[PDB]
Amino acid sequence: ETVRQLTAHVLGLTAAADVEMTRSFKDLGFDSLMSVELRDRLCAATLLYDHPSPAETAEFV
Amino acid sequence: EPIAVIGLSCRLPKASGPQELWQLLDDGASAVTRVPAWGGFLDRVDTFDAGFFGISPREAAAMDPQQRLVLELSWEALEGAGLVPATLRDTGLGVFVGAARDDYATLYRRRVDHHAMTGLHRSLIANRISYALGAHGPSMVVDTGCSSSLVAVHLACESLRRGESDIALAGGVNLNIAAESARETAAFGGLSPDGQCFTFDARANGFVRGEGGGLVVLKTLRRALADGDLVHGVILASAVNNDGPSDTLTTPSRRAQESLLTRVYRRAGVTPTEVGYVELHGTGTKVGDPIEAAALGAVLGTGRDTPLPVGSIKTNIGHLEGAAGIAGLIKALLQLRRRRLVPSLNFSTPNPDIPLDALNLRVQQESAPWATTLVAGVSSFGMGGTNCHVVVSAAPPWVVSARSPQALRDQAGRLAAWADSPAGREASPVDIGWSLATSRTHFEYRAVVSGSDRDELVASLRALASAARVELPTYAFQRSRHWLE
Amino acid sequence: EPIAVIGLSCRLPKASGPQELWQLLDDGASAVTRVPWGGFLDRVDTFDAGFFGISPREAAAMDPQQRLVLELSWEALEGAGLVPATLRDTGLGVFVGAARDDYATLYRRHHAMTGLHRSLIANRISYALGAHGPSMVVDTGCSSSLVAVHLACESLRRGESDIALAGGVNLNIAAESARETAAFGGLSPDGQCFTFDARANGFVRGEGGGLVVLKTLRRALADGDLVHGVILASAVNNDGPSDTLTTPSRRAQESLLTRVYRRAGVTPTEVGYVELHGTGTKVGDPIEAAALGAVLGTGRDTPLPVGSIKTNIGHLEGAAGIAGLIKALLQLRRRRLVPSLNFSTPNPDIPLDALNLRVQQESAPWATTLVAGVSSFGMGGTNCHVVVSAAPPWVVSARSPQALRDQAGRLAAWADSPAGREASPVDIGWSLATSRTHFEYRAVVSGSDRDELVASLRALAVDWTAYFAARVELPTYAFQRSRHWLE
Ligand SMILES: *CC(=O)NCCNC(=O)CCNC(=O)[C@H](O)C(C)(C)COP(*)(=O)O
Repeated sequence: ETVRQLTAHVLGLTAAADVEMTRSFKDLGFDSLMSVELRDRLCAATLLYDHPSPAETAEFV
Repeated sequence: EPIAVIGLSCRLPKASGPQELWQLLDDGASAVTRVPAWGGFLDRVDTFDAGFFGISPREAAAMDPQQRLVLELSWEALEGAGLVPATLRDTGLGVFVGAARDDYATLYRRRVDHHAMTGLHRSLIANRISYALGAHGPSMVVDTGCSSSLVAVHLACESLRRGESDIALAGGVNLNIAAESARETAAFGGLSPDGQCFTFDARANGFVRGEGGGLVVLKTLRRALADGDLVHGVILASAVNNDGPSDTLTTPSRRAQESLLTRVYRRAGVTPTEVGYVELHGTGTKVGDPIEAAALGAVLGTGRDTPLPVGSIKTNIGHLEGAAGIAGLIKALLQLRRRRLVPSLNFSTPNPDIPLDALNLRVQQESAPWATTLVAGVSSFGMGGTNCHVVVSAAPPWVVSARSPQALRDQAGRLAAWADSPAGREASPVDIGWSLATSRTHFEYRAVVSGSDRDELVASLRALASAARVELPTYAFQRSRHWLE
Repeated sequence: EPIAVIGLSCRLPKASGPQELWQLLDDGASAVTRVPWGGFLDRVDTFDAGFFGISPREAAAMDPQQRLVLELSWEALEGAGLVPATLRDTGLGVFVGAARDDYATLYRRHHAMTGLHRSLIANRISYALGAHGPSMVVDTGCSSSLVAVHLACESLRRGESDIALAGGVNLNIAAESARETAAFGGLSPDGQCFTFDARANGFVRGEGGGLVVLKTLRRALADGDLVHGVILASAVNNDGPSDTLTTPSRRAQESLLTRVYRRAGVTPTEVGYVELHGTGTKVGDPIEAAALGAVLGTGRDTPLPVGSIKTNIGHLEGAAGIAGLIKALLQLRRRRLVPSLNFSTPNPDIPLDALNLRVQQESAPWATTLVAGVSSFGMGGTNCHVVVSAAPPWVVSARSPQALRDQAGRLAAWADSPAGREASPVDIGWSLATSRTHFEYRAVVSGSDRDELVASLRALAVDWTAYFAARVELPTYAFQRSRHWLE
């Protein structure tokens, strides 16, 4: 669909249901490597630096 | 310059807090049991509350449990000292942690992501505390041996005296996870088959395995008095030396210990016949115990009208071999605060090689009150030859906050239990409220209770769980299993 | 209270001593080669166990890092003009920073536990020298050596130590460590360290060690020792609340530099060189350059020369700080600046012109005293900076006839070298008689000219104190290493 937050499982929170929106990536845990990986994981569907929460990240798509 | 000790935290077998440790020591109970599928082992070493520190579960899985344990101990120590961690950001706070085991790395390597490098190095043990607390002071890990914790404490005291650090965190940690460490230790043949530490006893055959951690907050006495902090103790002087030219590298030397004791008592302004207790480093071995006894008798036993009381904490929890010094310092501080001397187990017949009557020393095997200030000494001798000694003297509506609802109810229940405990009955409810409102950080979730009596407040706290400064029962974490797979 | 450095020793790829290191640096060569990518030593399984009275089985179970540290300490003591036999029962402190224990991993694929402890790396020295000073091993990361040096200096200032041995070591023997390093994503694919360059894509692995001798400047002057340098101040701090636990911070480095140049009393625009900690990465290099420009770049009428030794031997991560300190001391002694390799164009993220910095890519004489700074940033976020200024018949002995002939050969070769031509033969004899210890097997040569003495030395390759002068350096000792590896 539009949100399809199924690639967040890279954070290790079991199924992609425990991941919460309207948050900050630095609080839940996101370094440069995970940020780059998540940016490159959206090829199958600024954009992340200025969009901490996954909600604004999915707002682009 | 004296150093003011204002707060401490510890995690030991059968002792999850200073109150539990005091109860265990005063009751004469031994925590050395069998391996949970001999030695003192902690409970659920694989459980950690990664959400509190903002660490992803994937990172925590490869994280060294020692680092998480030290982080929890530091948080507990800063909470119990009445200092808000949020006020320690952008400050020159020093961290001194002494560790000498990395068995988690061996377990990972015997049988590859980017977290392995960050989670399997000894420096990150203190670097994570520095990152979490935002400390601008020096942070490093010293590898000394059995006296690493005391070396770290001495380094913290020296740094405070120099003036480059205003608040220091000193202590140690050790965990026995891999059986490889046990196999190499048994290869040396220094383990007593009886599984007990017979310190200063004729049945001494070696030491027993032990694990745990401890941390303490060190500040200058002048600054502590200026800030009005509650002082647990006063460290007078410390020194670190090496045996040097002994018969064997493993074999300790009496002359070095004598010189260290003389020099540490010379600069501390402490004369014989006024030291009420000395913490022994003896691990129930028939080699170093007579040497330590002879050194103590030559230094402190000479020219004393009454025998010097001595004892060790390794008879209860075992030789932690990475945190023995900090454990002994914590025990001495607790004894000074309570003005009582806990008994020492495993002492029935005096060692024939140790002339206790001639050395004017006696092993404390009975709980007795402490009377005169009171001065105590903690000694830690490393296996390689490093020796350290620390001299400590005695000091001259309720709001509950947590980051989770279950955590909030657990905090409320623990606070109610502590209030119902006789330890918390010596403080007025106004003092408890002031400590909760000023000495505790405010989290996302909070609850407020009110009443006209302590019993009513406790009842309300239990129902929802379904000005002087006083201590509080630290923080209740929500630990979750995090292990490699 | 300034500290006096009166001697140093090092073991680096293609550099077995200070003279070899200076020759390699001045010639602008690189020791980074292929795996027999990164700087490597000739052999690491060779040791002279008979010199230290160590059993062959113990040497086989011995950690090679311990043996290398012991040899480096012995070499530093021999080159410092102090007789080790007179250092027994003295307050001599040892501070060695190590962060690698791959030998334990090799063993885990009674002597085993003694040869696999990181603390003993220092403690064994206290056993060998019979010293009563503190002996601890500090684990900090990439700045362990500088932290140990600062701790030794502070201990000397306090007064609990008389002579200190400060340094570090790092050896890469296990392929597992290389595997984790590659998985982390920091190894340069090209196998080169481009410091402050536009091609920066990581660092290169390197193995080696270093040690220096630290003494009180007043006490050294009273004794009359040969002062190699004067350390003025040293500070250790942490980055605290940075963006990432691995990512360094610029404000912390700026504050550390400010405090270390204010405590030492060295104002800007009089520092002639700065030893960079650049790892050839486009992340920390801009931060370090910005910090240097904000602290030292401002208020300077000339560009500040900067350079890093990692362009010659690669990153060591256990002895980088001591290697940089040794390089700075050598530059101060020779009053010359060695060029920096792997530098073609400035990094776009690094405004060298705006930051008032320039990379020393040529061999030029050093002119004004001369002040240098050495920086070391740890992986966890610990930063250290050290400020160092410049100082204001022949008898041969050995424990074996082969060792005696080897020592005679090296001494004759050093005498034939232009470095040894600046010392009179009487001074050489006095240094051999007083600054060297008489071993079991000793020989005495006689001659009326330097050429005759050299020829006699090659041919064969008593209170001598009252026989004779100043103190001059000698080519240390000729070891007879033997293979000792676990099976
Ligand atoms: C000895 C030592 O510490 N060596 C590494 C020094 N490294 C640096 O100065 C650069 C730090 N690099 C990074 O943090 C990388 O960018 C990471 C690890 C890939 C994270 O990148 P992200 O923060 O963009």
